Amino acid sequence: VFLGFLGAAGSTMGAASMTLTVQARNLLSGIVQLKLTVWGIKQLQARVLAVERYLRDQQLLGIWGCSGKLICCTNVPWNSSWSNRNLSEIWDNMTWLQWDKEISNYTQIIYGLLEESQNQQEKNEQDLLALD
Amino acid sequence: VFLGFLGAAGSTMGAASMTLTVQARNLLSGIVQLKLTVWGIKQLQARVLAVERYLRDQQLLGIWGCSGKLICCTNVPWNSSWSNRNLSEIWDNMTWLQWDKEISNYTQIIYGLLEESQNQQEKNEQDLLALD
Amino acid sequence: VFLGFLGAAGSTMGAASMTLTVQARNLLSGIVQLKLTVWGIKQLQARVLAVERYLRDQQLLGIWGCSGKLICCTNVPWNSSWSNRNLSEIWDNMTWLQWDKEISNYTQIIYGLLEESQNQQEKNEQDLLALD
Amino acid sequence: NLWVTVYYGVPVWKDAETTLFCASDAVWATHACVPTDPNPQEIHLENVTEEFNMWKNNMVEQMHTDIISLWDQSLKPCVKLTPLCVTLQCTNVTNNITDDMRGELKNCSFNMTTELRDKKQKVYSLFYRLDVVQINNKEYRLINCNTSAITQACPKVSFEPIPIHYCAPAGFAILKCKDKKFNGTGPCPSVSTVQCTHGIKPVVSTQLLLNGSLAEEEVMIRSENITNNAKNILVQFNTPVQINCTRPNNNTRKSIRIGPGQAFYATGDIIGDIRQAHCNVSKATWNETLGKVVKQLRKHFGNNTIIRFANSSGGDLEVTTHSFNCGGEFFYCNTSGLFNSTWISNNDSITLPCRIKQIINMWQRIGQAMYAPPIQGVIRCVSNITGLILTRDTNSTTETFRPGGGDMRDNWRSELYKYKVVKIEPLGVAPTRCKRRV
Amino acid sequence: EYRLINCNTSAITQACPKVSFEPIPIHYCAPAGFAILKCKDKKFNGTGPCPSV
Ligand SMILES: *[C@@H]1O[C@H](CO)[C@@H](O[C@@H]2O[C@H](CO)[C@@H](O[C@@H]3O[C@H](CO)[C@@H](O)[C@H](O)[C@@H]3O)[C@H](O)[C@H]2NC(C)=O)[C@H](O)[C@H]1NC(C)=O
Ligand SMILES: *[C@@H]1O[C@H](CO)[C@@H](O[C@@H]2O[C@H](CO)[C@@H](O[C@@H]3O[C@H](CO)[C@@H](O)[C@H](O)[C@@H]3O)[C@H](O)[C@H]2NC(C)=O)[C@H](O)[C@H]1NC(C)=O
Ligand SMILES: *[C@@H]1O[C@H](CO)[C@@H](O[C@@H]2O[C@H](CO)[C@@H](O[C@@H]3O[C@H](CO)[C@@H](O)[C@H](O)[C@@H]3O)[C@H](O)[C@H]2NC(C)=O)[C@H](O)[C@H]1NC(C)=O
Ligand SMILES: *[C@@H]1O[C@H](CO)[C@@H](O[C@@H]2O[C@H](CO)[C@@H](O[C@@H]3O[C@H](CO)[C@@H](O)[C@H](O)[C@@H]3O)[C@H](O)[C@H]2NC(C)=O)[C@H](O)[C@H]1NC(C)=O
Ligand SMILES: *[C@@H]1O[C@H](CO)[C@@H](O[C@@H]2O[C@H](CO)[C@@H](O[C@@H]3O[C@H](CO)[C@@H](O)[C@H](O)[C@@H]3O)[C@H](O)[C@H]2NC(C)=O)[C@H](O)[C@H]1NC(C)=O
Ligand SMILES: *[C@@H]1O[C@H](CO)[C@@H](O[C@@H]2O[C@H](CO)[C@@H](O[C@@H]3O[C@H](CO)[C@@H](O)[C@H](O)[C@@H]3O)[C@H](O)[C@H]2NC(C)=O)[C@H](O)[C@H]1NC(C)=O
Ligand SMILES: *[C@@H]1O[C@H](CO)[C@@H](O[C@@H]2O[C@H](CO)[C@@H](O[C@@H]3O[C@H](CO)[C@@H](O)[C@H](O)[C@@H]3O)[C@H](O)[C@H]2NC(C)=O)[C@H](O)[C@H]1NC(C)=O
Ligand SMILES: *[C@@H]1O[C@H](CO)[C@@H](O[C@@H]2O[C@H](CO)[C@@H](O)[C@H](O)[C@H]2NC(C)=O)[C@H](O)[C@H]1NC(C)=O
Ligand SMILES: *[C@@H]1O[C@H](CO)[C@@H](O[C@@H]2O[C@H](CO)[C@@H](O)[C@H](O)[C@H]2NC(C)=O)[C@H](O)[C@H]1NC(C)=O
Ligand SMILES: *[C@@H]1O[C@H](CO)[C@@H](O[C@@H]2O[C@H](CO)[C@@H](O)[C@H](O)[C@H]2NC(C)=O)[C@H](O)[C@H]1NC(C)=O
Ligand SMILES: *[C@@H]1O[C@H](CO)[C@@H](O[C@@H]2O[C@H](CO)[C@@H](O)[C@H](O)[C@H]2NC(C)=O)[C@H](O)[C@H]1NC(C)=O
Ligand SMILES: *[C@@H]1O[C@H](CO)[C@@H](O[C@@H]2O[C@H](CO)[C@@H](O)[C@H](O)[C@H]2NC(C)=O)[C@H](O)[C@H]1NC(C)=O
Ligand SMILES: *[C@@H]1O[C@H](CO)[C@@H](O[C@@H]2O[C@H](CO)[C@@H](O)[C@H](O)[C@H]2NC(C)=O)[C@H](O)[C@H]1NC(C)=O
Ligand SMILES: *[C@@H]1O[C@H](CO)[C@@H](O[C@@H]2O[C@H](CO)[C@@H](O)[C@H](O)[C@H]2NC(C)=O)[C@H](O)[C@H]1NC(C)=O
Ligand SMILES: *[C@@H]1O[C@H](CO)[C@@H](O[C@@H]2O[C@H](CO)[C@@H](O)[C@H](O)[C@H]2NC(C)=O)[C@H](O)[C@H]1NC(C)=O
Ligand SMILES: *[C@@H]1O[C@H](CO)[C@@H](O[C@@H]2O[C@H](CO)[C@@H](O)[C@H](O)[C@H]2NC(C)=O)[C@H](O)[C@H]1NC(C)=O
Ligand SMILES: *[C@@H]1O[C@H](CO)[C@@H](O)[C@H](O)[C@H]1NC(C)=O
Ligand SMILES: *[C@@H]1O[C@H](CO)[C@@H](O)[C@H](O)[C@H]1NC(C)=O
Ligand SMILES: *[C@@H]1O[C@H](CO)[C@@H](O)[C@H](O)[C@H]1NC(C)=O
Ligand SMILES: *[C@@H]1O[C@H](CO)[C@@H](O)[C@H](O)[C@H]1NC(C)=O
Ligand SMILES: *[C@@H]1O[C@H](CO)[C@@H](O)[C@H](O)[C@H]1NC(C)=O
Ligand SMILES: *[C@@H]1O[C@H](CO)[C@@H](O)[C@H](O)[C@H]1NC(C)=O
Ligand SMILES: *[C@@H]1O[C@H](CO)[C@@H](O)[C@H](O)[C@H]1NC(C)=O
Repeated sequence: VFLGFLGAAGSTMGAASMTLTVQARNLLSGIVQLKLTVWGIKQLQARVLAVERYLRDQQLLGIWGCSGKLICCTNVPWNSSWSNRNLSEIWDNMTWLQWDKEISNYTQIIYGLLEESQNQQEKNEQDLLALD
Repeated sequence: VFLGFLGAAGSTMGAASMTLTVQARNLLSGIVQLKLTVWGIKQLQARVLAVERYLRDQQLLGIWGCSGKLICCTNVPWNSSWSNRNLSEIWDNMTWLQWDKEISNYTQIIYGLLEESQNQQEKNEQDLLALD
Repeated sequence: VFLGFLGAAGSTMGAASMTLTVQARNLLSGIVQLKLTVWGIKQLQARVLAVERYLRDQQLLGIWGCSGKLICCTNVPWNSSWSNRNLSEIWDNMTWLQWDKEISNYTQIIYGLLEESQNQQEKNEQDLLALD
Repeated sequence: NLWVTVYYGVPVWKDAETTLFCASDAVWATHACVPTDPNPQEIHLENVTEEFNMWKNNMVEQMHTDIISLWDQSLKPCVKLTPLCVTLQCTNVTNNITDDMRGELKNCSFNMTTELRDKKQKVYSLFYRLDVVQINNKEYRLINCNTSAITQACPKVSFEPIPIHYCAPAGFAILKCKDKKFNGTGPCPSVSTVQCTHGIKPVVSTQLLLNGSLAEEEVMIRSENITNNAKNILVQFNTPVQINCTRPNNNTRKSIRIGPGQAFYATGDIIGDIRQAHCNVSKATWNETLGKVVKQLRKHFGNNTIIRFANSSGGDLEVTTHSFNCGGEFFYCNTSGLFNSTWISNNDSITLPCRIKQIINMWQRIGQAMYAPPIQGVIRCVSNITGLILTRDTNSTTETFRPGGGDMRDNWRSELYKYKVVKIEPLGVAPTRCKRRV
Repeated sequence: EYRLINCNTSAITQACPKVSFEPIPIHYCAPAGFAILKCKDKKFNGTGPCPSV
């Protein structure tokens, strides 16, 4: 069922995952459509910042070997120190906003392993499987 | 054989598909290379609009799980109401311009299922194949 | 071991390949953060040129069926005329700068086959494997 | 059964307007412009046909306003002539007796404010009676002062038309028909495409078109509506018609330091061959070409009608006569000597009297005016007449036609008709026998 | 009788009493894709190879 932009924002993370694309589209949006003038360089600046805003994180997903995004798995195990809750305590009983409230503390820390571990090791390995 | 930019424009859709990349390159092109001044914000605006113009549709191909574009298949069946012709009546006897002349009527309609169906279902499923 | 931006620049191509991502991140960088004014359209222009600079080559990697970049293989064989050296003479005894010094002569020439051969043939073929 | 297959890089497009930008080589207003490629590319497109429409081609509109913008920008940093608006004390100039030149200029003098804001200086300058008007020796006034302020064009900047190329941004294509035939709109059997347009010179002129492109085959007649005499007619020639115009006056430039700081270039003295400026036209050539034009006209009005040519309806000098720029000087010529003929049912050379103005108004624009500095020495030049701007005038045989203009978008359109801009849509889908596996 | 020397060459503008002319340390940065290289070699002829970059 089509809910609308951010229509699942007020639901559990499990439920919300159903309709990530409805949001995804408008994360970059597009369209929009005497010189200078007020707004003359503001629509300019804003529309630029939108593009940068998008790609800055998209590239990270490019690095984190997935690309086929919205959702993908890794080979990095979850450290229990990063909010030790059960799946039903998390996915079936918590919104994404509530999630960030806690996990945001380890953002860069988790990014470290995502930015690396697998990306490093998945490769070489393959290069070696190509030996024969 | 290298034809040139849009060199296959005047051929059947089957034939034209041979050299989609020759076109693809220049869809974004690149290069190009007293303040303000006429042209001062026009080359600016234009070069920006080129980038947006490109990515707006590229993201759709990102959503429509392919990425490795120019051509890819889906798991959405073709509805016969969308111009009921045979393959030889289409691919071996029609240009892309002639094609759009008709199919353009159902553009957003087809996009609906492309934007969704598979993208929704292909996933979850996988998540379930990962159970073991 | 984290070296830093371009930290492996002064090492063999084999060694340098270890930490390509450390460089990759800052190839686009991001962040950064009376009208006009000096710098008023310079930070503008520069930040734009960064985006273009990036994507212009990224699209090529999009065309060259890899996407999961930093490293990927092809089905194009290496022509011996393109600097005939042994692997130990190349990978274990040469920096990337030294490499370009020579191979730069055949840049566009090699791009020809990369831009094409495989991209053309890998496909069709698949379309045919989909027959059943 | 067939499935939805996604395609990208599809060679299709829709007619659409975007922001074009220039290119030209490496004077007028062009410097801030991307150099052209040393190898402009093209490609004829076989089996590709579609309609053009020069009458709704918005490329013209952009070009027009862009040229205007350039004009203004080139004047802002130049010297304003605000303090020139004073009472002038003027007298006749005794040209070689008795009087063939009719004077046309007055030996005007006036108390002028100088760099020493305080003590003024009695100075003089020669002005054309087209620039000044009697108040109420006698008292005269600079004509512009009743309408707006006037700015002196810099002596360094020129007005020489320079070939400009137009390019579309990525995702947009420049389409160009090569069909030698064209009615002004409709399908073209032979369509090609280019990176950018050919070099077009921004030549401003009325009535006559100068230094444009040539037509192939026969003379071309193009009009939004031939039958509607509220419209007009564009005529493109096949062969360049030489015109050679001269101003035989080795005059000086008594520049006056009407600062502070900024300098004004007044008119010094006029010496040499005191003859009226005029143009030389090869008469037999004109007659021959005109005939070729009439042939076309015959072909859209009948094989039993009469064609007459006459001058304009009169009125505003800018429309009445042929206006054009040569070397910074502005000429107004009586084209009655050309447009005076007739054709039935089925050296020699021509001298065209011209006048010189120093105060002019561009593109029918009121609210501002520009002062041309006098150009020192004898001024003479030559150009190619490449087309006509004609209008259509008891309607069962004889029809009369006459020169017009005014709207300079007409001039740009006379060239840009060969081009149109379309927006490419890379993304497409089609039915294909294929079921996609995991 | 005397004259302001500038008046024979051009107009002259008064600098605002609020604005100053104190030199302030400025840093220069390159956009992404470009690098700022800096030799630390205490020796330098004005041009040539630097052992320590
Ligand atoms: C907004 O939050 C409310 C709770 O404050 C959520 O309420 C839940 O709404 C659904 C739909 O009405 C209820 O689900 C239905 O429950 C019955 C019985 O359990 C079951 O038979 C149905 O198959 C269905 O699941 C759910 O029980 C109800 N929860 C409670 C606490 O009453 C609602 O889901 C929230 N919306 C967002 C977008 O998260
Ligand atoms: C432009 O449209 C024309 C038709 O108006 C297309 O003509 C086709 O051109 C090819 C090449 O000359 C012909 O193919 C050859 O035909 C012979 C006999 O069938 C066969 O022995 C060869 O192996 C080859 O296929 C084709 O027959 C001809 N079609 C007709 C109607 O004469 C041309 O392909 C079009 N170009 C574009 C880019 O689509
Ligand atoms: C900078 O260039 C220098 C050479 O000018 C490179 O020196 C190499 O440094 C490594 C680390 O000190 C040495 O590796 C060690 O060698 C011993 C014996 O072979 C081995 O037992 C160790 O396992 C280890 O590989 C290496 O021998 C030394 N090379 C030479 C010529 O002395 C250094 O690697 C360069 N750095 C960059 C980033 O390329
Ligand atoms: C600027 O040129 C004007 C002429 O274009 C000069 O005008 C002269 O101005 C003076 C002062 O207003 C007039 O003088 C007065 O005339 C009356 C009657 O003749 C006499 O009763 C007074 O004693 C006095 O002389 C003079 O007549 C007038 N000239 C004319 C033609 O109207 C003015 O002098 C010039 N300034 C410069 C600095 O030369
Ligand atoms: C146009 O009006 C100007 C004044 O606005 C007249 O200027 C006069 O020009 C002559 C020739 O340059 C000057 O005559 C020469 O003066 C010197 C010194 O008085 C004398 O040595 C020479 O024998 C000769 O007469 C005259 O002084 C100058 N007048 C002023 C006010 O500077 C010019 O005559 C006018 N032309 C017409 C056709 O009336
Ligand atoms: C080319 O433009 C001309 C004029 O701009 C168009 O001519 C117009 O043609 C129609 C049909 O012959 C005339 O309409 C008829 O007028 C009479 C009297 O006003 C009225 O009784 C009828 O009911 C009808 O409206 C119209 O007057 C005539 N206009 C003029 C200026 O004579 C012609 O239609 C244009 N062609 C194109 C393709 O648009
Ligand atoms: C184009 O040449 C024609 C002649 O071929 C010129 O015609 C002249 O036009 C004016 C305006 O319609 C006529 O002037 C009016 O005449 C009446 C009676 O003489 C008078 O009462 C008015 O005050 C006014 O002057 C003039 O007579 C007419 N000439 C003839 C021969 O009919 C027209 O002036 C020419 N245009 C150009 C720009 O020279
Ligand atoms: C999970 O990450 C935590 C830090 O977020 C790691 O914590 C370390 O735990 C050991 C054992 O208690 C201590 O010796 C360290 O001092 C702790 N570090 C800090 C920052 O407090 C823990 O090692 C991590 N587990 C995994 C498997 O890497
Ligand atoms: C193919 O799409 C068409 C609409 O483009 C669908 O048309 C419906 O067809 C049924 C049967 O004739 C009618 O009850 C509906 O009213 C039609 N809809 C409209 C918009 O006219 C058809 O259902 C589609 N087929 C598939 C398999 O979904
Ligand atoms: C490798 O590329 C070289 C060009 O870089 C090719 O060289 C050709 O070699 C043959 C045999 O010596 C000559 O007939 C040609 O004239 C050479 N070309 C030029 C440009 O010199 C060589 O063919 C290439 N090999 C592969 C397998 O394609
Ligand atoms: C300047 O010479 C012109 C002629 O070149 C004179 O013109 C006369 O002006 C008056 C007023 O407008 C008219 O009554 C005459 O009919 C005009 N003559 C002609 C030939 O048109 C003018 O008088 C002269 N001024 C001086 C001071 O003598
Ligand atoms: C501004 O001055 C112009 C002349 O420079 C005046 O123009 C006259 O206007 C009337 C009405 O259109 C015409 O009868 C005259 O022939 C025009 N003169 C010329 C030289 O063309 C206009 O009247 C002036 N405006 C003001 C308010 O006085
Ligand atoms: C007038 O137009 C003619 C074209 O009809 C131009 O002719 C060129 O003249 C030069 C000098 O004789 C030759 O180098 C060219 O090859 C001629 N072109 C052609 C088409 O024959 C001439 O340049 C034009 N004059 C103006 C000032 O543009
Ligand atoms: C006007 O009469 C001429 C002949 O005097 C006609 O000329 C024909 O024109 C067409 C088109 O150019 C050619 O196909 C014919 O071969 C021409 N005939 C000859 C004799 O050369 C023209 O058709 C006539 N127009 C009218 C409306 O009937
Ligand atoms: C229009 O041009 C014709 C020539 O095409 C001119 O004709 C002259 O007319 C006068 C009056 O009838 C005669 O005295 C001449 O002998 C005619 N010349 C010839 C060649 O026959 C007429 O003067 C022109 N009109 C304009 C205003 O210049
Ligand atoms: C502008 O005024 C300056 C002085 O303020 C003049 O400068 C003199 O120029 C000559 C020629 O170079 C030298 O002999 C003098 O020594 C200069 N004076 C000084 C103060 O340096 C210059 O001549 C003036 N220009 C005008 C047109 O009078
Ligand atoms: C994990 O959930 C189980 C019930 O599924 C519960 O017994 C345990 O308390 C939970 N974890 C926490 C930290 O309490
Ligand atoms: C995250 O840690 C910061 C201190 O680093 C603290 O202020 C905040 O309460 C922490 N959040 C969690 C959920 O403990
Ligand atoms: C489909 O093509 C077959 C021949 O291949 C033909 O018999 C049938 O008429 C075609 N479809 C249409 C709608 O006619
Ligand atoms: C597409 O439908 C529109 C009306 O919605 C119609 O104007 C046009 O003719 C249609 N095209 C096709 C091929 O039927
Ligand atoms: C390739 O290396 C081998 C040793 O591994 C050597 O014998 C041969 O000389 C090398 N190639 C070149 C061109 O010399
Ligand atoms: C590359 O070839 C150019 C000439 O095309 C030459 O100047 C340069 O030396 C060449 N480099 C190599 C390594 O031979
Ligand atoms: C122009 O020549 C035509 C014949 O080609 C003739 O009818 C007409 O009289 C000519 N005009 C001139 C001025 O001689």
